[PDB]
Amino acid sequence: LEPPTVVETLRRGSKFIKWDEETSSRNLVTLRVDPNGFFLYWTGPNMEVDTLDISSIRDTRTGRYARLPKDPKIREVLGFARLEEKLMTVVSGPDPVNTVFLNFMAVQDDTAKVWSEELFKLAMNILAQNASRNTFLRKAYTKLKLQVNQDGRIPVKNILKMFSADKKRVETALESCGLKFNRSESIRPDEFSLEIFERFLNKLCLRPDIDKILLEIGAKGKPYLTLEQLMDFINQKQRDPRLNEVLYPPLRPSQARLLIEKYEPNQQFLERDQMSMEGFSRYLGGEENGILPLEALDLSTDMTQPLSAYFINSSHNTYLTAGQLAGTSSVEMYRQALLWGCRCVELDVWKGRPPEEEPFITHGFTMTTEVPLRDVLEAIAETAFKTSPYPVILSFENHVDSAKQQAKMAEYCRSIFGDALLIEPLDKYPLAPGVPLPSPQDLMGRILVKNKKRDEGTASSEVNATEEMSTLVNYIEPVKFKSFEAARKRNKCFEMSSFVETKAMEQLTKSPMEFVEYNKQQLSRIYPKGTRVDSSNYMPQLFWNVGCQLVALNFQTLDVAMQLNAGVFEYNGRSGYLLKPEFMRRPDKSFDPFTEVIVDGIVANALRVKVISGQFLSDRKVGIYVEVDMFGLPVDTRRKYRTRTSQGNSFNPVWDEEPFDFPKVVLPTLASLRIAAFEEGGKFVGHRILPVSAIRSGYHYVCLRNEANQPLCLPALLIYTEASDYIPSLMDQRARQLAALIG
Amino acid sequence: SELDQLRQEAEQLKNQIRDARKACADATLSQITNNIDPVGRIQMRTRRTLRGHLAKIYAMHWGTDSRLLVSASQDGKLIIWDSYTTNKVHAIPLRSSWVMTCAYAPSGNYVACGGLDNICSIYNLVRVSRELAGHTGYLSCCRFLDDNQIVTSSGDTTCALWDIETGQQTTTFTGHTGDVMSLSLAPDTRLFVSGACDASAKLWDVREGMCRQTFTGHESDINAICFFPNGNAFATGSDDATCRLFDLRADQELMTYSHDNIICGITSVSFSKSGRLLLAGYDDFNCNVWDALKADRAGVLAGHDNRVSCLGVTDDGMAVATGSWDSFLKIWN
Amino acid sequence: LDQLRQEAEQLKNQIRDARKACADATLSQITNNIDPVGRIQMRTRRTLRGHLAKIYAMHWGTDSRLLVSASQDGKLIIWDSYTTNKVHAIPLRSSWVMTCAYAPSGNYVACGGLDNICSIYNLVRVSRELAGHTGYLSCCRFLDDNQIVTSSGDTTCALWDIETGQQTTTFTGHTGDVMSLSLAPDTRLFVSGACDASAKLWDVREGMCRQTFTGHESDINAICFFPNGNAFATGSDDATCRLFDLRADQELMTYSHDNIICGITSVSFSKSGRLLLAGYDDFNCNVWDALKADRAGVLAGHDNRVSCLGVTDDGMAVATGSWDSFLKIWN
Amino acid sequence: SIAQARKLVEQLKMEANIDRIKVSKAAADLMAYCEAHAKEDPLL
Amino acid sequence: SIAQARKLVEQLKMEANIDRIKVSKAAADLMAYCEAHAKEDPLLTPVPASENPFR
Ligand SMILES: [Ca+2]
Repeated sequence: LEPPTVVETLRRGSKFIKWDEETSSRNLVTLRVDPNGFFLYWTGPNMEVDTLDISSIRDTRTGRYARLPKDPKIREVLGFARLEEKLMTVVSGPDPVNTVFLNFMAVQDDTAKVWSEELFKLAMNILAQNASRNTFLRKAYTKLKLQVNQDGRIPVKNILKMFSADKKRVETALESCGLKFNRSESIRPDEFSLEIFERFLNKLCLRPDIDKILLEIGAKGKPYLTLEQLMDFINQKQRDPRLNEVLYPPLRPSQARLLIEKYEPNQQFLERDQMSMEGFSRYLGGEENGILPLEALDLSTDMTQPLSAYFINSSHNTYLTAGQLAGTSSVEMYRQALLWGCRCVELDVWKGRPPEEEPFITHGFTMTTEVPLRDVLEAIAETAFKTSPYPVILSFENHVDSAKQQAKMAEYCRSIFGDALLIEPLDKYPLAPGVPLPSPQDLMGRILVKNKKRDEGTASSEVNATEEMSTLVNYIEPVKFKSFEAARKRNKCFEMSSFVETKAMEQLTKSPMEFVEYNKQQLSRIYPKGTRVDSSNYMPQLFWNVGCQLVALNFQTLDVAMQLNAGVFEYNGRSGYLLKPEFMRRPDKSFDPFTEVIVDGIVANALRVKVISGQFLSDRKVGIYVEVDMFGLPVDTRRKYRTRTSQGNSFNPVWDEEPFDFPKVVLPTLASLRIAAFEEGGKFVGHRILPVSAIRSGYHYVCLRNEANQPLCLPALLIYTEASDYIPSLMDQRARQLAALIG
Repeated sequence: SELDQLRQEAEQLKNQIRDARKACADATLSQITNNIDPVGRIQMRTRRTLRGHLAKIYAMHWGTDSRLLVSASQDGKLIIWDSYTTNKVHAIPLRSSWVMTCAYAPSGNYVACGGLDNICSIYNLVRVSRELAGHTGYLSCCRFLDDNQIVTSSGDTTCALWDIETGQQTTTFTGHTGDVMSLSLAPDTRLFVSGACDASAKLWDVREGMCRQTFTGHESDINAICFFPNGNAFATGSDDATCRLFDLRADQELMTYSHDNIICGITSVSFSKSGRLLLAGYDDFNCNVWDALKADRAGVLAGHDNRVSCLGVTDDGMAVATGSWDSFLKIWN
Repeated sequence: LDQLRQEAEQLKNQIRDARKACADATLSQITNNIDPVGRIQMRTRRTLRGHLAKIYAMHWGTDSRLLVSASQDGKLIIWDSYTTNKVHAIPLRSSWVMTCAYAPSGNYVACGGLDNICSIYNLVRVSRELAGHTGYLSCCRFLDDNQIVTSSGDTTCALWDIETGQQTTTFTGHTGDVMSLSLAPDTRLFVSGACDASAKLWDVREGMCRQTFTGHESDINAICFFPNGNAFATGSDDATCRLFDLRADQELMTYSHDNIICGITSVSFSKSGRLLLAGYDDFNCNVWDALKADRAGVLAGHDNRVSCLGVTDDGMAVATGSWDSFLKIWN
Repeated sequence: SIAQARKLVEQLKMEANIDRIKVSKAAADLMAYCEAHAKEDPLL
Repeated sequence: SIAQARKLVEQLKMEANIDRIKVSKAAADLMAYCEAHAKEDPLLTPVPASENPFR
């Protein structure tokens, strides 16, 4: 892992042409990136500086992949062979559906490849998304400092618009630090420094919830804390007791001296090894006081287990942007799904027209829009291994019956993908009964094809396999499901099966202990039923308990089931491959997925979460509550929790109420906590998905992401977690347990 | 083998002192006064609520005219109030927000200040008149002797008397071991007391410039100390929830105003005009009137949300004003 | 390899101490006997309208009557500054123009921009087409009817021959984008500013850099000349005009002020040398006194960034042109 | 740190030779001060 | 990188051996020019409005 650095060609700047298609406008701007790697600023057409938040950039594409102009005036202006090698488009947006294109054509040769590559290296960083509270507070300062007006000054409408909750406290806290505070006035950017910003933040809101923390440790009458009073705060409250005390040792005083030297402004206490009350409030948002460690966010997993022993990100009918019945199929969602972390996309191929043989992709008999197969395979070959080099599984849904097009699409996938396709089995794993599947380490950067070899909607009435298209399918070969006692006797691990949700929920409740044993050798895949015409999402945590790898979900709609799916796959390097817990990939160690007691072999845990307070949660005076859900096994699922609604008393509300008690979690390495802050009235503000097997214990800052797992700038929460080890009619008995997990 | 003689000569004189103290120990104040009447139910009321600050309040001081009061906030903005008609007659901004003290002149013209920036910024009644530098620690408390003298109490284990016109340390008071936290002047304006952190208040004379009576007894800090109105006694509020009462002529401890159900430290003590009620403010958001002659509670003044950090009676006993860490200041009568 | 840098450092230290020993007085101190000018009020008289997009440069005719205004919409209008009559409307085959010039005689007009070539017209048709720049064109100035000097963004200047289209002398020696250049009134040796915060002084005969000048911290967007050919004022992007000397090799005065934070675009001296004019990004133009370093007036009539500013040859009028497709002639 | 023990016992020896007023008379002076001043307290 | 490393030490050497008259003399000439040519400078002095070409 590496911190975000900005090279000296992006800070000095370069000249570009910001052209546009709808407005047919054009300008010669100079793009710069501030040295923290936070924003992308350029002087607009009327000297007011525009910005683009660099944590919202989905993709930067250059060369032949960039968008070309579609208006002959702009083509005559720009110069329209190798002049399209100087194009660059940067896309951005909240969700995969609604993106906004920014088009930049360079005026100098070679300043587009570097300018696109060094923006995609900055927009896909881990330490810029899991940044601490201090970094997200220095980001809102740079957003105010860089957005100067026509004169070169930080305006005063901006500092009243950023902290737009109330208006008396903002103008009073501006007047109380020696600045200008009217409605139409301006502040010079050399008299508005970082310290004059934080001394305005401290006068903005009052913080008694840190006064209680300082009272609990003993800051009675002296205006400082000693060395031992901070070391025996860290090693007593901010230490998670689940770790082994030999390889994760507690704090020596020499490291607390380094912390005191880093976080404290006053020079009196800096030489007597003491820490003030501002040097502690700067410690609670430090880079070492994080809610999750930096080993639960990078690629640190045993990546050599077989391919049937991993949860895999997956999607179902990816091409749509709306409901299944009256939508509009697009090729851009194949880019915005495979860049977002997906690893299994569906192709609903169909038979071409007697004008000419070209296979197109649409939902059958539904009057949608039709996109062609070659452009979709171009998009999949473009954005495959740009985020994570782990193998995509192309799940074809074949419907062509003419033998000409079946040979056309067998050469499309061999000319577009090239060497990234898997046409022949490996040297170590032949296609025999009794061998395990190859690991994702051994299939690095390959593309696997899923098609037939020699209430479900249009997925049942398929078209039988030919000798030309079925030369590709070797390792992931779909068959028809007979029985688990029939699939167990075959002992062929290179097959799979694809259950619809209503047929998967009839062996989920019936016989799950054979189901877990079936998902230890072969794969599975669940797509939602065809009656969900509004593209709703079933819960993936229903079928992640029984072991199913390719749980496929609708990507265009962002409900709770999609927020959990997009938040649980952020960990492990955003690679889309999460390892199973050990009792769901061992051959002998079986367990019941519906058990109510702890299991011998799995260490249980216990979790207590208390919501202290949170800051900057809204842009109008309205109350805030917080839901603390929990997903996992159906005995660990408890979504009933909710705090009381505050009154909007300040910038930060404080909640004074009892903790939430999760006293027993049976399988901790599979469960995940969901802290979501709402307004009073059903409005959404932010959320975060935290794994329970790697969460920390103490007084921490939770930085709330938005509805599609992008980091919000200002809002956050402060919570107190205490995580410790545990100290000691069947189709209705198994269908009343899942009543919380279904919905 | 020469330092053992000096250490034994040190401790044997402590023994000679502690024998002379119990030579004078005859009775206690409760055993003497045990036929006197009680005081009763002292039920008070919030007269005014002086809103207007934006951060915590660390100190305050009453004017000698019993009408106006200064109240040093933590945003770096002193405000001089008019306690009868609530109007803010002054509002002085500073150069450093971390302010731990303030003062007021006996004349009514010079308001001092201080804080974490080692200096004491004497103002004029507005602009900076002086910047008294020379300390190497934070400035805990500072009091006015006259219009020409000021006496500070800083966190480098030293008190100091200053000169307001030249700006030099006239006499220096040294001999503590821990950080000096509070200070109060006697009514004859010729001797003060210095309650440092190491459970020990001392008695300094301002003219000879050296200590003459050193008390011990606590087990914690001393966050407040304030004189009886005869210049013969005081009360040292502490961190282990024990207000005491010492005597100057006897050099002994008389009472200990402890209690069950209270474990929170003191942040401000003060007597009344009569010397009957020992008003003391606690770090658990509540003030408790201690009857000084019987060591029992008599009235409850609990209206603040966060801790009460400063309290002060006036010089005719008509009012008592508390200021807490929640940016509000109430006057109780 | 490092010994070359050591002898270069000692050689420039012989420039440093000779600059220090030559700095014996200060023009901020010598001018204290001089009485100030105070208030100077200029007013808009002719508002030349007719463009469609943003104006990027302008240049005055030698008889102080006609002026050419190069706009972003591919147009070089040649106005009449007395009656406001559009004498020509020259359409160029490229949209992005950056510079335009005029002739000492009054019959040729050059242009140029992002197409890396300097189109020379005739007063209409392109007469010559001057190719040979590897980057884009920034500013061009005629010497006579047969010669031009151009400044490109590929870190060089060039001296062309119009009748043959051949680069005579190629001034290299910069390491940044040459944003502007200005010519001596006798046309013997010129100056050039870059994006290195370093002005240089070139000559048209030997093709060599005789003097170098430092001082800024950003790009240099404008250079003019003192009207006797002995000083120049490099207006930059950190809101600091300066004044230099061709003889002492030292900076003399600096024109800095708070409430002026925005970078500046185009400077110009006066006919005598007592005044100075600059154009700022805050849409204004502040007349500076060239000796006492105080403002003397504000030319505020524009609604966008003042992109070009030019003073006549008889010293009578100034003309400004901003990004709101308007020109204003002050008097 | 040799003269510090002399500087300590100097102030101890100055603390030793003072006057010893008895606690009963001191507390009686306290009660006589309070009973003569309990007429001008508006709180009581 | 090496031929340039000789070109720079040539360029500084040809710059260092020049005549450098004092800033007092330079500012004296620069100050003497302005009021000597300020009689014929129509920016400082106002314009006779009949002879003004723009009014
Ligand atoms: Ca389908």
